[PDB]
Amino acid sequence: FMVSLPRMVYPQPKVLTPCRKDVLVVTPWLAPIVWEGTFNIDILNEQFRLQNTTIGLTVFAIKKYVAFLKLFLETAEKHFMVGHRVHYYVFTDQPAAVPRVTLGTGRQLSVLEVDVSMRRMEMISDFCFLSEVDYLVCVDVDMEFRDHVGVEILTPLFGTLHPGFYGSSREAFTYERRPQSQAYIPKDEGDFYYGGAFFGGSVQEVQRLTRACHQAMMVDQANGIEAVWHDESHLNKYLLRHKPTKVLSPEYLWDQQLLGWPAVLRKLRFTAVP
Amino acid sequence: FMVSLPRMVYPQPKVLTPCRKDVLVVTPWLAPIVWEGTFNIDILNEQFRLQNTTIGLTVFAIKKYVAFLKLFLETAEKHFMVGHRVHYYVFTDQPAAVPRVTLGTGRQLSVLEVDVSMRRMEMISDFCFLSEVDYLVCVDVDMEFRDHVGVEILTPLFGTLHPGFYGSSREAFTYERRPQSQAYIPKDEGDFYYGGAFFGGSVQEVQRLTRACHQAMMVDQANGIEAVWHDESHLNKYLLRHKPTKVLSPEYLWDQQLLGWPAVLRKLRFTAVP
Ligand SMILES: O=c1ccn([C@@H]2O[C@H](COP(=O)(O)OP(=O)(O)O[C@H]3O[C@H](COCc4ccccc4[N+](=O)O)[C@H](O)[C@H](O)[C@H]3O)[C@@H](O)[C@H]2O)c(=O)[nH]1
Ligand SMILES: O=c1ccn([C@@H]2O[C@H](COP(=O)(O)OP(=O)(O)O[C@H]3O[C@H](COCc4ccccc4[N+](=O)O)[C@H](O)[C@H](O)[C@H]3O)[C@@H](O)[C@H]2O)c(=O)[nH]1
Ligand SMILES: [Mn+2]
Ligand SMILES: [Mn+2]
Repeated sequence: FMVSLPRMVYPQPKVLTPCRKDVLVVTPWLAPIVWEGTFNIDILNEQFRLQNTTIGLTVFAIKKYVAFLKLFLETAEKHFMVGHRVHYYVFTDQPAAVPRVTLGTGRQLSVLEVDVSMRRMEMISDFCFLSEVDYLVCVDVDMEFRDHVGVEILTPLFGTLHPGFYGSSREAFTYERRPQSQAYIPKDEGDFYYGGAFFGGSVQEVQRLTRACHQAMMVDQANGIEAVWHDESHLNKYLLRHKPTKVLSPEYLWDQQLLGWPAVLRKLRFTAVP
Repeated sequence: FMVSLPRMVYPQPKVLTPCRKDVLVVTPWLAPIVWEGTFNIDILNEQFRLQNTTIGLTVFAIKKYVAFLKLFLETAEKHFMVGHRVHYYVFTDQPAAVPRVTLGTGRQLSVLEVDVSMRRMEMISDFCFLSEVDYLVCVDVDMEFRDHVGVEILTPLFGTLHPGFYGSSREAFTYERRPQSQAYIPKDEGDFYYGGAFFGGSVQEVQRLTRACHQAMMVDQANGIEAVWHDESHLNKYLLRHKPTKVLSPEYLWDQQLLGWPAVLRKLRFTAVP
């Protein structure tokens, strides 16, 4: 049950002015595509705060990738869900290498001691979080937050547009193209190319996704085949067949070194590390 | 639990081409605004059929308004949720005046025997439908369907843009403006002016809405005040404080006699009767 929003003063939406004229802001299945200029964060923050929302964020730092944690967490503190409850889950083989990072109020971190990229689906599935968070966000650790990433992303199931393919034809998408693999997508199918480095949703939907992809990967293994982009290939197959309820623009998954800063991106929020 | 969609071939969404350049297609709280060109109905039909969705439609035909039923139902048969399960609920004081209209398969009608406009909230609330339908759609009877109205509208809570105000400033919206009324909205607040003639959602959310508006109306009555546009005024207050998850364009609530057929409307779906 959701109580009423309080009185707020903000600009009137303009029905006869599109919010963006340069990009698609809704999918053909009526899921919002989240770009700067599509949302009023004061309204969303109200809505999610009134539900006392807690966001879990999963990150794997195995072997040498522990060196990415300090910047990742420090920048998360600055830009990820600020003002809401957050629970970081750091999956690692070196609990002692986890850096000591100061957290804001309402924010906590748990260290969970544990090919590597692929096995994430399995591990996320097993830890499905049900009692502790409302949403789960699953990301790569070799990244930093450079701008706002907040409750605008939250929804039962979301994927993110891979920054190498948001302008590409589906023929050019690097989907798994061998029929022998459970991740197989034909050249005449596909909505988008979603990035393996940033997906999420409610705990229930994320558990479902990660279970499905793990099961698919096991079948492929039993069949002596490995998907061309591993977890990302299976993620893409899952999201083709189970459409996400929100799609994040490449603002939320970017590499400025390789791609610069095009006019279509008003903000670069979550980026590869230089 | 939602099973996988089957393989389908349809045009690729174009991330760098907006679907509409003349209208706002998403609210600032990231609810889709449903216009022609925003949705692929084959994808939505798949999604809703896989859930065996049943849609209830409520309509009140009290006193002389029984004469509107024949056209209303005949045109609903042609254009409303065709291919899905539908349950019409006709609220009337003259069960014998309900015309005999031939229904397609999967479609049924119930006659429920019962100021008039206002009391709808109360009656809808009491009949909340929970065992028989997944969604409820609540409309005026003095209307006809002239084009597709389908599962693209379905969501936990929706309102429809009143056709007299979709281009107007919020100052010009005919909200209740007296602080004494529970429907009061100040001149600096308001997103949209929603029509009383077409709203809906899941049963739970509709029961909540109709209960809230009924309660508000009773308080106003006890206080010796009646909202300027009655149920519609209270609907608008409720939807200001509880944002809808989808907003229907005026394609879904139109009067061609009074407003013609502007270029911004590609389809006129649900219209006033000439
Ligand atoms: O020793 C590890 C390893 C991973 N992780 C964890 O796994 C995440 C993903 O790994 P990456 O970030 O490395 O992957 P991305 O390329 O960003 O990611 C891409 O390429 C991958 C294959 O490797 C392809 C690949 C491997 C090495 C070098 C270049 C590569 N390449 O691209 O051609 C997969 O196909 C991914 O799905 C895809 O998105 C890290 O952020 C850590 O959290 C650890 O903790 N510890
Ligand atoms: O004897 C009835 C009555 C209603 N209903 C049922 O109630 C519905 C709404 O009534 P209407 O469709 O009449 O209302 P709308 O104007 O479309 O509707 C507007 O004006 C209304 C006030 O009346 C204002 C009003 C009343 C009379 C004439 C002109 C009016 N006017 O606009 O200035 C309310 O303010 C509405 O919320 C508003 O949308 C009908 O479709 C029937 O289902 C019956 O079954 N049997
Ligand atoms: Mn990476
Ligand atoms: Mn009417």
